Amino acid sequence: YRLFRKSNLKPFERDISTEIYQAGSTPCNGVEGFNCYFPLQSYGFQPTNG
Amino acid sequence: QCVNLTTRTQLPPAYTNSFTRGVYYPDKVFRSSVLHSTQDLFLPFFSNVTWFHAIHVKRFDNPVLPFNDGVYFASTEKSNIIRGWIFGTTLDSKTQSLLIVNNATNVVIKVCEFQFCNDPFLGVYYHKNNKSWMESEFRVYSSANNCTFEYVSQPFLMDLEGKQGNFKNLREFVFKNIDGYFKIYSKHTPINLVRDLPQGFSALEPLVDLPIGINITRFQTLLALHRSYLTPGDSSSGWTAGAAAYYVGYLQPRTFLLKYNENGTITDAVDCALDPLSETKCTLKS
Amino acid sequence: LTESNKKFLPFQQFGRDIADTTDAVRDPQTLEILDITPCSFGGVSVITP
Ligand SMILES: C=CC1=C(C)/C(=C/c2[nH]c(/C=C3N=C(/C=C4\NC(=O)C(C)=C4C=C)C(C)=C\3CCC(=O)O)c(CCC(=O)O)c2C)NC1=O
Ligand SMILES: *[C@@H]1O[C@H](CO)[C@@H](O[C@@H]2O[C@H](CO)[C@@H](O)[C@H](O)[C@H]2NC(C)=O)[C@H](O)[C@H]1NC(C)=O
Ligand SMILES: *[C@@H]1O[C@H](CO)[C@@H](O)[C@H](O)[C@H]1NC(C)=O
Ligand SMILES: *[C@@H]1O[C@H](CO)[C@@H](O)[C@H](O)[C@H]1NC(C)=O
Ligand SMILES: *[C@@H]1O[C@H](CO)[C@@H](O)[C@H](O)[C@H]1NC(C)=O
Repeated sequence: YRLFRKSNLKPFERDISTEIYQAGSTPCNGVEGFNCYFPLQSYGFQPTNG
Repeated sequence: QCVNLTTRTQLPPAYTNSFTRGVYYPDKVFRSSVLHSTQDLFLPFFSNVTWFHAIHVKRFDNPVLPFNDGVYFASTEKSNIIRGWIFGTTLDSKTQSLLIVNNATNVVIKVCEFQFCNDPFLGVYYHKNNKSWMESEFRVYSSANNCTFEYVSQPFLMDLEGKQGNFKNLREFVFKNIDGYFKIYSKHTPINLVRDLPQGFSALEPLVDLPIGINITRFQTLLALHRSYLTPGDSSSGWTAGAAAYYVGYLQPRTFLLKYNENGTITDAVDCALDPLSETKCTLKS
Repeated sequence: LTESNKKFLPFQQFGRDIADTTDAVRDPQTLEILDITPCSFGGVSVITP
């Protein structure tokens, strides 16, 4: 799932992109670092989970 | 395999007046002998539309244009030079981009993360040995991955051969993206008109409802090239272009009064709020 | 349900009047157009001493 996006989606809009999300004021030149997160995160589904 | 185009003579953008154009059937309900008031994204009447002209006399123009809340597209043809459209936001493999191409043997619609060239084009080759043409250069994209939607029509063929004289076919389209549905309306009509948009009224029928989910802000057209022995040089200069033309307008949220005749064909329309007289006509539903 | 002369386009399934009620339908089994005319009609007056 996507955790960071510059803006909300439109209805039935798909945004498969994987560019680095600039949380901070500084460009990140598509690298991972402070205030430069990856937008894609995943779930850890476990059979023992709530 | 792409190649930039170099022998270009630049001009200011031409403009013409859209004379009662941009009307499509707002829905799929049959009505007849009725004046129906509907509000939708229509091309304003008598509006100004940008005119690009592919000609060699070499002047051809396939810029990237904004997709402002839907686009009215029209073209005048004699040799099927305009064969497709590219829609997206960055057109550089970072996002998904809709590609519609008619490559003479298959209408292909794809939504994919295309890496597009700086100047997408197709190309047809003169054969001096026999009086027959064929399509031999396919260059719109360099790569394609994370491809999502794809459609290919039936196989076919069409006369891509060079004609001369006056243009014969007016092909009007409406392109809108509503809640993830890329809706294409179109109308084909025969003409005998050489320079500007014909004056008249013709309603655009739905054609589709492509579920793409693409955030579309810009688009580009796709023009084919004539390459011949009469055109010397490399791939970047060794070409000519057939004569044709296209017009680009933009849709706005407007109320129209639409006239359905006894056969259910829309024969006229009033753009409400065009001017005080149109407002009066709208008020009286006549 | 009666026969009709309304030439529906391939994408049209129903016709409507200005009041938005259904006028005609395309039969899904046989691609013919049928008009829908409400049965009840006319007025009744009662004369009584
Ligand atoms: C590009 C996407 C594209 C669309 C949306 C499209 C729609 C379209 N074009 C058609 C006819 C046709 N369409 C074309 C060619 C074109 N007409 C155009 O609007 C354009 C841009 C071309 C390409 C140059 C021709 C030559 C015919 C047949 C005309 C004839 O009867 O001779 C038809 C009728 C098919 C039938 O007979 O059942 C459809 C649905 N064709 C396409 O290629
Ligand atoms: C659809 O794409 C457009 C263009 O990429 C997005 O608008 C841009 O949003 C960024 C946000 O930082 C701005 O900096 C740009 O100036 C905007 N450009 C334009 C032309 O508006 C738009 O937000 C996208 N829509 C969605 C839902 O993602
Ligand atoms: C828009 O159309 C009008 C026609 O009345 C024209 O004068 C004007 O120049 C057009 N817009 C531009 C930017 O040229
Ligand atoms: C409606 O269709 C019929 C075909 O039976 C045709 O004769 C008539 O002229 C059409 N009406 C209009 C206004 O075109
Ligand atoms: C069954 O479907 C076909 C369409 O393929 C139609 O022609 C036929 O009339 C249908 N059956 C009946 C009983 O109408």
